Amino acid sequence: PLMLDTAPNAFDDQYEGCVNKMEEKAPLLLQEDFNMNAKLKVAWEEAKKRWNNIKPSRSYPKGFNDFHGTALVAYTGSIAVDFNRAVREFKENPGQFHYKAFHYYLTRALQLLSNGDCHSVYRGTKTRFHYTGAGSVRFGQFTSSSLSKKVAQSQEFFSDHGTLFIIKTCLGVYIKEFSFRPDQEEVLIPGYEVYQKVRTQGYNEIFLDSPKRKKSNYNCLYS
Repeated sequence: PLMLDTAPNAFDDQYEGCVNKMEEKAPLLLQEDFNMNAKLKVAWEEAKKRWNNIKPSRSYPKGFNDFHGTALVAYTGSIAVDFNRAVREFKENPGQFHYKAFHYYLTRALQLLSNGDCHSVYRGTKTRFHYTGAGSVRFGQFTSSSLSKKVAQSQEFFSDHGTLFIIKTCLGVYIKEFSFRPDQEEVLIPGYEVYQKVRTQGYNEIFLDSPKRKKSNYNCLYS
């Protein structure tokens, strides 16, 4: 069982005050990430293919480009596990974080897709998580979730020995239209959303509520 906390070791950059600086250096940084992360390079190429197939559909927020659309699609693919791990364990070994630009583009994609709506979502895990019974909770890493409780409890994500998270998110963005799998009814949640009302229910359910944006530990680190 893993303990929920405020994720002090997570890379949680919100890029406050350095967006323009990042948008100009990120292309070079992405190329570098690829040179240190072959899996990411392949993952990006696959997501670019998917993004190109779906983008003709609708229009997007001002400033939203191919790097943003591609980053979102990529997160809905297999690179998510390693990326989430890398972010979660950042402070423990920053020398091995080969997602400098990827993290920026995904964060920027979510921010550009921001309005003020909140969503009722669910996330199932195979690993059992325990809430200490008091205090706020934060994941640090981006996390996925689904509008569908059925998706969250599907064999892909959930086990009775694991945990089902019932979440009210207000910073999450609905990304069904930026995914390899629309059917997953995915809502992407930034790692800087903090849940101030947390409750253990039964033996494998945890409720995360009263979400709020909270200033991050890292800011414009690679700017």
